[PDB]
Amino acid sequence: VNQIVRIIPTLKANNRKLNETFYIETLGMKALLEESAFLSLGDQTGLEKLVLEEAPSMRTRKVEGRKKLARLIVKVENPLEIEGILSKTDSIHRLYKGQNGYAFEIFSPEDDLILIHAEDDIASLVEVGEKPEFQTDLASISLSKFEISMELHLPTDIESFLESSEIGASLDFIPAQGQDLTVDNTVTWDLSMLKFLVNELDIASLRQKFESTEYFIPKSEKFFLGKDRNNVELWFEEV
Repeated sequence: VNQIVRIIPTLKANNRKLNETFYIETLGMKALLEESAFLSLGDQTGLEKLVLEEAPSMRTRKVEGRKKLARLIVKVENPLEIEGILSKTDSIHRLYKGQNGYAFEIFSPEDDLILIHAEDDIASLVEVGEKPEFQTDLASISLSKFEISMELHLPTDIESFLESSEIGASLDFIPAQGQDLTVDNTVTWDLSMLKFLVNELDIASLRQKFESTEYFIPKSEKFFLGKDRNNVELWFEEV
């Protein structure tokens, strides 16, 4: 009961079209759902893997220092799809290569650092200095299959409600200092929610877990919304 099937991060986005151009046009993700509050992103499986959420500059500001999101990691299945992407973009931050193929880093419009790679262990990545030219026999940049994981910056004086037992390999905590690492999630453009899709939802265990804190159960009982000690929202529902 409450076994984690998938974790979906929500990143706050300032300019929608900017962020769309980046994740869809540049990176090769698919728009699944186009609501007005948010863009549901995924791949050709049709499954949601990343959510962007719009926050106006009226209400919102840029992180100073380390972000709660240290890095978003996009593990691509076909490595020739990464080379397809690079054949089309002028603006990568850094190029790597490992066992299975090339990999790169690039900053998003909200300065989130994204690693796109194809490795069974991203620790095999070696930085290539001189950029090559990339060819492609592929007819579409679209990423067919990818898996999101992430590195999260966590201060040393707080503990996440998230257990290593639960959060597996999808989530890596890096010790970190910075003013905005525990800021209320309305304050900055950053990681604002993690959604956990689970085998069966148990509201009782979750109530117990977050007893020391604010939580929310809708009248439908279809999910449980808790809040982590760094003020990232933690949403649980069935898959």
